[PDB]
Amino acid sequence: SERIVINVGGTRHQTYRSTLRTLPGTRLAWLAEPDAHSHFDYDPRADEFFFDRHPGVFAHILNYYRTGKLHCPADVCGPLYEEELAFWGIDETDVEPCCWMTYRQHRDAEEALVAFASLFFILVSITTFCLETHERFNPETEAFLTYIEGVCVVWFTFEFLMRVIFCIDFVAILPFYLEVGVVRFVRILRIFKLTRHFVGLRVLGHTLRASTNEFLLLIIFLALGVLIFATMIYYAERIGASASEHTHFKNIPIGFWWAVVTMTTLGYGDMYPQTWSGMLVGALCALAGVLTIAMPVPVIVNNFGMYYSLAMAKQKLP
Amino acid sequence: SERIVINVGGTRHQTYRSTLRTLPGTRLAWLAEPDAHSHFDYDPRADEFFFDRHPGVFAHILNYYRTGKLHCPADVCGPLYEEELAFWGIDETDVEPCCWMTYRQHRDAEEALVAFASLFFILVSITTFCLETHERFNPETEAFLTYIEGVCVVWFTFEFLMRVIFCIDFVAILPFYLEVGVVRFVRILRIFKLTRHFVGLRVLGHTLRASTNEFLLLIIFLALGVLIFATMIYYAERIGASASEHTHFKNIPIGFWWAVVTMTTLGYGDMYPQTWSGMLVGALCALAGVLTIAMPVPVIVNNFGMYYSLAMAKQKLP
Amino acid sequence: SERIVINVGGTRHQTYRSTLRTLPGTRLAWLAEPDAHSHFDYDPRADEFFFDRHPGVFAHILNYYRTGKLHCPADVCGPLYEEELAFWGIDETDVEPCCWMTYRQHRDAEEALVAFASLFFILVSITTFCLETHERFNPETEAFLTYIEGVCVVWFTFEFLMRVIFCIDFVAILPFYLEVGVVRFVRILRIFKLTRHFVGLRVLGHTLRASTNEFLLLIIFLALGVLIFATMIYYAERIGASASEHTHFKNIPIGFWWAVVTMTTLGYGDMYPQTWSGMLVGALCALAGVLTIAMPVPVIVNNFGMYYSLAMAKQKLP
Amino acid sequence: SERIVINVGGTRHQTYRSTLRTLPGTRLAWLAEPDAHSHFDYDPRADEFFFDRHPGVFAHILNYYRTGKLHCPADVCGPLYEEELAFWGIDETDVEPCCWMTYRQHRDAEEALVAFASLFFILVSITTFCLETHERFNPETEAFLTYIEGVCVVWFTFEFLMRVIFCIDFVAILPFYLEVGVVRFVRILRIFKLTRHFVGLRVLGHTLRASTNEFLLLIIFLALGVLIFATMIYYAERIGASASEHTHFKNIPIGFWWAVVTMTTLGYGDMYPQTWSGMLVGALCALAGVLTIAMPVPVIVNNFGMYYSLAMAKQKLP
Ligand SMILES: [K+]
Ligand SMILES: [K+]
Ligand SMILES: [K+]
Ligand SMILES: [K+]
Repeated sequence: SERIVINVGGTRHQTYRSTLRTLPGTRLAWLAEPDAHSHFDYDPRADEFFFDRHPGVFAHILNYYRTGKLHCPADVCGPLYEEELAFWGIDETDVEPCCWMTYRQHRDAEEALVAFASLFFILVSITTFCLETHERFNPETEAFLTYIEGVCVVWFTFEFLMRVIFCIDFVAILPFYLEVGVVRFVRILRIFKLTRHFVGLRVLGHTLRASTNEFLLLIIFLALGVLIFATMIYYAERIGASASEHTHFKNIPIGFWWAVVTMTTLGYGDMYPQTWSGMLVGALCALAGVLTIAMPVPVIVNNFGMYYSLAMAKQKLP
Repeated sequence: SERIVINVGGTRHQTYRSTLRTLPGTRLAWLAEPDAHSHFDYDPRADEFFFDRHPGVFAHILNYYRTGKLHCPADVCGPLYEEELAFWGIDETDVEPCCWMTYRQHRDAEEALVAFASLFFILVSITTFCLETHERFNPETEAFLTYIEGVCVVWFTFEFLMRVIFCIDFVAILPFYLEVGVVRFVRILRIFKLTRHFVGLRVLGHTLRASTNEFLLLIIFLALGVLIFATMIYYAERIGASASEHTHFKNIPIGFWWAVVTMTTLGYGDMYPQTWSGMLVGALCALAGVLTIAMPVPVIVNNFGMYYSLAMAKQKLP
Repeated sequence: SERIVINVGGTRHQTYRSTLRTLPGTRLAWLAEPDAHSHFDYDPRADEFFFDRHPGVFAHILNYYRTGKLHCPADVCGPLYEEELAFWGIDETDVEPCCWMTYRQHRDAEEALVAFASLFFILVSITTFCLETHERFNPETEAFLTYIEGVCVVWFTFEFLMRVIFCIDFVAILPFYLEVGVVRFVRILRIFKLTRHFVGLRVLGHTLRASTNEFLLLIIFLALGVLIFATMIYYAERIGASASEHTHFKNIPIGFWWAVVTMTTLGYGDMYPQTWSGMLVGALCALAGVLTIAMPVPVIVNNFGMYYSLAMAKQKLP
Repeated sequence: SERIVINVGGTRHQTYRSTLRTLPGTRLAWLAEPDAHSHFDYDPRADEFFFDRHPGVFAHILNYYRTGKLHCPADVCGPLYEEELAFWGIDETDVEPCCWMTYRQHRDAEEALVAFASLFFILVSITTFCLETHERFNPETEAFLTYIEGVCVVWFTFEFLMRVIFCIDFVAILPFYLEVGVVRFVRILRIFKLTRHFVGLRVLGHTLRASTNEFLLLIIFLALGVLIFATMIYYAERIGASASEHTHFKNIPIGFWWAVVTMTTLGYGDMYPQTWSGMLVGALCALAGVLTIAMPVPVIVNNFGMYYSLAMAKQKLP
C-alpha cells in the first residue's frame, strides 16, 4: 500500500508499489524492492527516483502497469515511442490492435526500403525492334534495319565484356547471346537497366513487394465477380430467346471478357446486353466492379504515398 | 467557494466543490460532501485525494464538470478514453457529436468483426458447368462432360454424408439433391465454401454488413439521377425532329440504359446523343454521375480500410 | 521585469507582466495592473491567481501573448478551443491560416446544416408518364393510361386542397393545375416531395450548397480544357489531309463533344482520332481530363463525408 | 553528474549538464558552465533558470539533447515548432525523416504560393475563331465574320497601345500584330488574360509548378506500360493466326494507341483484342493502367487540396 514517486525529467509521477510489481521483468519492477536505493538515482530527502527522459510519454508507459494494456500516443511518432519502450524494458509486441498499425508504419516503411553511351543504343535497339513489325519496312525485310541491329550488338559487347569474367544481367542481357545463336520480346527489358537509377521506379518496386497480399485480394475479388456476372448475363440474355442468334453471349466463357471490360468501366462496346434482363444485370455489374476494384486499391496506393514521401524526404536532406 | 485538490497520478488538479456537484451521480461528485475523508485515499497533511490513474486524460474529464460538455482527446485512442470514462462514472453517450465518431470507430469496427480433396472437384465441377454452354461440345450434347458430372457428384456425397446426420449447407449444397431430380446456376456458389478461410473475403462480408445504409444511399442517388437524365435526354433529342426516326432515344424507358452507362463513365457507345441539345444533356449526365457515385463510395471504402487493417494486424500478433 | 503566476486548474504558469500587456483588451491584460488583487481570485500566500479552466489549452493561449501569434492545438477539437478563447477574451479571427480551417471545420459543418397514400400515386403517375412515350401504347394514344391519369389527378386534390386555404408546393404542384388547363416534365419532380424525409438527400442538398465555389472551379476547368483540346485536335487532324473527308473533326465546335467525352474517360467511340498527331493530342486529352476533374472533386467529396458523418452521429444519439 | 533545472514557462524540467553539452553550439549549452548565472534569469533561491516560452514543446526540444534525435510534435503545427527551434538555437534540418514532411508542409505551401470592355471582345474573337471552321459559313469564306474580326482588332489596340510605350503581353498579344501582316491558334489563349484574377486558376498554376516531379513520374510510368503492353498484345494476337489480316494489331506502333486508350479506362472500341490470348493481355492492361495512374495522381491531388485550402483561408480572413 506504500507509494513511490518517479521524477521523470522533472515531472513527478506517483503510484503504488503494487502497480509496479504487475510486470515483473521490466526496469520499473526493479524499484519496488526494499533495496532499489542502492541501484538507481535516489534523492533521499525528496524520497524519489530521478530518470532523465521524456516526461510526456511516460504516462503512457505507466498506464500499462496501471490498467492492463499498452497503447501508443498520437502526439509522438513511432520512432520516439519505440525508443522509450526500449529504454524501459517493455516488449513492443504488447501494443494493442488499436495502435499497432500507426505505431509501426514508419518502421514497416523503413525496412531498408558512359550512361549516355548506353542509353542511346538502348533506345536505338528499341526503335529498330518496333519498326521491323511495321509493314512499311517489309516489301520480306530490309537491310538498314539489320545494319542498325549489327551496330547495337557490336556495342552491347563493349559494355557486356565488362560483366562476367571482368567482374537483371543474366535474365535481361541474354538476347545479346541469342542474336547470332523471345528472340527479341526480351529486347525491350533493357529499358529497365537505365531507369533503375530513378528514385520513383525503385519506390514502385518496393511498393509492388510490400503489397503482395493486397494484390492477391484484388485478383480474387475480380475472379469471383467475373465468374458470377459472366454466368448471370448468360441466363439473363437467354430469356430474350435452336441457338443464340440474337445475343453476343453465346456461352459463359465469352462472358468473362464482357464482365472484365465492364467491371473496370472501360466499355469497348463490342459486347453489350440487348434485353432488359441483361441490361439490369449489366447495370449491376458496372457498380459491383467499381466497388470491388475500389476497395483494395486505396490500401495499395497508401503504401506508395508513404514510401514515396519517405524516399523523397531522404533525397532532399544532406 | 471552498477548493479541492485531486492528485491524479502525481498531477495536482484544483477545482471548487461547486464544480464537482454539477454531475451528481459520478465518482467525483462523492468527494464534495463532508465525509469523503473516510471514503477515499486522503492525504491529511497535503489535504488532497490520490487517484492512481492517467493524469493526462483527467483534464478532459474534469472539463465536463467545468464547462458543461464532454469531448474526446485526440492524443489518446478510443479504448483508453473509454476505459477511463468507465473508471470515473461517466455515461459514454454524453460525448458531443464533434468527437463521437472518432471516439467510437474502433469499437464500431471491433464487433467481433481434405480441403485439397474438396477444392479439386469444386474446380472440376465449375469448369464442366462452363463448358456445356460452349457450342464446341454441342454437335446435341456430349458424354464425357456427363461422366465428369457423375464423378463430381459421386464425390460430393463423401463430404456431404458427413454433415446432417453425422452432425451455407442447405442453401449451397442443394444441387447435390437437384441433379438427379437454378438447376446449376447454384452450382457456382460452392466456390464460396472453400474461400471462407480467406481473411480478405470475411472482411469484405463484414463491410457489406456494416454499410447497408451507404448502399441504400448510393442506389437511391443512382435511381434519381437515372430517371432525371433519362427524361431529360428524350425531350432534348426530340427538338432535332409521326415518329422519331433519327435518334436512339425513342422512349424514356430505353434511356435508363443510356443514363446508367453514362453516369458510370462506362460508355459502350450503342446509345449516344446526336443533336447539340442532346450533347449538352449528356455532358451534364457524365459529370453528374461522377459526383453522385463519388460521394458515398468513399464512405463505403473507409470501412474496408479500417476493418481490413484491423483483421490483418490481428493476424500478425501472437 | 516583475513576474506573475497564473494557477490554471492546478497547473502553474509563469510569465512577466510585460508579456501580459501585449494584448490590452483581454482578461489577462487586466491582471498586469497593481489593483487586480481585489478583482480576481488571488492567493496571498502563493502570490498567485486561480482560474478554474482546462490547464492544458491555456499554454496555447499564453503563447499568443508570448510570441505574437495564435494557433490551434491539434489534441483538442474545435468547439473546446472555441469555448476557451471565448472565456479568455480572444477574438477568434486572429487564428493563423495554418490552423484556421481545422479550427472551424465543425462549426462550418454545423450551421444548422397518409405518406403511403401519397407515395403510391406518385409512383403511379411517374410510370404512366414514362409509358405514354413507349411506342407500344401508341398504335395514336391509348385510354387506360388516360384513366390512370384521371385517378391520380383526382387524388392529388385530397393532398393539395390541404395546403393553400387550409394552410415545393407551388413550384412542384403546378402540374395539378396544368393537367386540365413541361405539362409533365415537372410531373417527375414530385418524387422529391416524398424523399425530403431522407437523411441522405438532405445532406446532399447541404453539400451542394456549401460547395458552390468548388463547382464553379470544376466547370471553369472543364470549359478551358474542352476549348483548348477541341481546337488542338482540329489542327492535329488537319495535317493528315477543299474539305476534310477523312476525319470526324470537321470543325472546332464538333470537337467540344469529343473533348468532353474523352476528358471524363467515358469514350463512346463515335469520334476518335485517326492520324498519329491526333492520337498524340488525344493521349494528352485523356490524362489532362483525368487530372482536371480529379483536383476539385475531392474537395467536394470531403464536404459530404463531413456532413454525412455529423448527420448520422446525430441520428444515433438520443 | 550535477543536475540543473530549467523553469520553462512555469514547468520545471530537470536534466544533467552532461546532457546539455551534447550539442555545444546552442543556447542550452550556454548554461552548463559555471558562469551562466550572470547571463540569464537565475532564481538563486530555487537554483533555477527561467525562460518565458511554451512549456509544452520544450520536452521535444530537450529530447534532442537526451536521446540523440530531433522529432516534431503532432499536437502543434509546423510554424509554432519552427519558431521554438529558432528561439532555442536548433538547426531545423536535423528533423528526422519520420517528421520532416509533416513539419514542412505549411512552409512548402506558403512559398508566396474596363475589364468588361475587354472580356466582351475576347469572347467575340473566340467565337469568330470557332465559326470560320464550321462549314456553314463556307459556301469560300464570308464577310460579316471578317468585319467582326476587324472590329475586335481595332479595339485590341485601345488596350494594347496602353502597355508597351505607355508602360503574357508578348507571348499572348502577338496575334494583334499578325492579323493584318498559329495565326489564331494563339488567339484562344487570350482567355487566360481575363481569368488570371481567378483564385482557383492561380492555385492550379501553383500546383502545376510545385509538382513537376510527380508529373515526370506519371509520364514515365505510362510510357513504360504503353511500350510493354503494346509489345505483348502484338505477340498475343499473333498466335490466333502470309500476313496479319484478322486483328487490329498489325504492328507494334499501332498498339501504343490501344494501350493508352485502355490503361486510362477510356475504351473507344476502335481497337480491341479478338483472340483469347489477347483478351488475357487486355484484362491485364486495364488493371495495370488503373494502378499505374492511381499511384502518383493522389500525390498531385493532395498538393492542390493543401494550396487551395490555404488560398481560401487567406481570402476569408481580414
Ligand atoms: K472510365
Ligand atoms: K468506353
Ligand atoms: K470508359
Ligand atoms: K466505347
